[PDB]
Amino acid sequence: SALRVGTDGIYPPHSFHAQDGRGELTGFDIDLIKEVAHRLNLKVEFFETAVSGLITGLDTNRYDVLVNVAITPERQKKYDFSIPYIAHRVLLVVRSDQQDIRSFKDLTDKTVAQILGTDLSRFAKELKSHLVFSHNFEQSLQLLLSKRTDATMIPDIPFFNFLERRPHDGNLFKIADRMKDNSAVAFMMRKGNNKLTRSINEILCAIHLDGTYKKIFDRYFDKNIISSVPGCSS
Amino acid sequence: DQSALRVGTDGIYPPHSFHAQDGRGELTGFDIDLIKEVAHRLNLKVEFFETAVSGLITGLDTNRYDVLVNVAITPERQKKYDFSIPYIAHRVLLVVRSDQQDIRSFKDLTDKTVAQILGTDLSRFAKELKSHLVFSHNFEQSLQLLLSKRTDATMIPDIPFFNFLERRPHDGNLFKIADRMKDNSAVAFMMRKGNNKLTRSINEILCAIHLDGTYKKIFDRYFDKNIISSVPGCSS
Ligand SMILES: C[N@+]12CC[C@H](CC1)[C@H](OC(=O)C(O)(c1ccccc1)c1ccccc1)C2
Ligand SMILES: C[N@+]12CC[C@H](CC1)[C@H](OC(=O)C(O)(c1ccccc1)c1ccccc1)C2
Repeated sequence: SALRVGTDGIYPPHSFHAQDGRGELTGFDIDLIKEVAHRLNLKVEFFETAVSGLITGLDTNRYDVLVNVAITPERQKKYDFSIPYIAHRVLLVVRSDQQDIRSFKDLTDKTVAQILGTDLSRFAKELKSHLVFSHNFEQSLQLLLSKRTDATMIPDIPFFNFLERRPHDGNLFKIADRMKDNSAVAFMMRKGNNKLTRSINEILCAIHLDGTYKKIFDRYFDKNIISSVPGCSS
Repeated sequence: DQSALRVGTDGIYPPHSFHAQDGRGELTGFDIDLIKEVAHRLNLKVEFFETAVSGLITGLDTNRYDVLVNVAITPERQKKYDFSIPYIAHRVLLVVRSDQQDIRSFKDLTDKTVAQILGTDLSRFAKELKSHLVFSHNFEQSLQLLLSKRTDATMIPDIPFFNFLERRPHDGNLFKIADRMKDNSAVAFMMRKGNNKLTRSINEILCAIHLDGTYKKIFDRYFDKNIISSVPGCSS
């Protein structure tokens, strides 16, 4: 019957509410999982939760799938993932006037804005940055803009979304560094949920093959900036 | 390396899987080096079984081995087998002789003679296009059938075709690419359905191999990163 999906509806263009937060859930990952669910003959139900609680919610069995999850070996050990459906690259973003920060290594004893309970937040911790925890990507950039923090590490997808939405507020940023590799992103389910995993994968390959994915992708991304994943065949 | 990972392969397909010293030595290739690598990190030793392409799936089905390499992900295969996270991607090309005029797309292959390997999806696609098939033993023979005018076309992934130009460059000018699939294709290891633990393990190890530079090393050993596409990395 239902596909229970955990998400946080304040992260454009992944997952957000239409009409400036007033309307239904929308976004790339939302449109895709809605699509997956329709083909599997399921009604989708979304549960809204802060990012810091999303994995906790999946562990607690409040829902069955998470969207927009970076594949890591730690997570691979402990959860099931679909085939990757997108890829992002991590950027170090500073204000355009910033001088002292040129690499990830320079973040030590700088104030950095990150989201509580994320890998980037943990990376910031290991670097011995001074963390300021923001509720989302919009607030990270806003903290940076108003000089409350000196840097943020942010995937390319939300950062470019921000420049698209607020362009004349965009040239106030510079990219100081980027990870050498881009990162596979997939749906995450609990381990030992193999049937649902195979099903999503089946359907994702169908969505590659019939042009639906290109439509959902073009709806949200500039294929000149945002990387995708290899297709499926027949 | 005191318990075995049984791998089915055909060792006449450079640069995926082939024998060193012009076919006379140990099994080698991108897919071979990667699965060997996977197996060492899993504390297994690898055992390879060589089989003609037409028989590989049957061997996995009858339990003579546990994994096939270089397998394109298809929804039919997804329905019936387990796959790892994609570790490479190829693109299908239509290759013709450089002088060829009448072939501009896949659709033009109807009633053309085409060279393909028996028991491949491209062979079945050739069938459906109402082409006249000449069955070759491998990619080298497909290109050779084309070269000597026994066939008019072959459909070949980019990876072996470019390997061929690397090995025999002075023969490069005899071929042209008439068309390519609009999408590239994910390629993975294929296991039998039901062994989820081995699947997760390979995936774990592949992501580790992304992260420590080993994948870059194996890839650069075999491919031109300006021609051949790869898959996104992992994070941590
Ligand atoms: C590097 N890292 C590590 C943890 C996480 C995945 C990748 C994080 O990114 C995120 O903020 C989420 O992907 C997210 C983003 C928008 C909407 C919903 C969720 C997320 C966070 C924690 C758990 C799952 C997803 C940055
Ligand atoms: C695009 N496509 C579709 C059908 C098939 C899988 C991928 C074919 O490629 C192959 O010849 C094999 O991948 C192969 C190649 C070299 C060494 C070992 C195996 C293969 C053939 C049959 C069954 C599994 C793999 C081309």
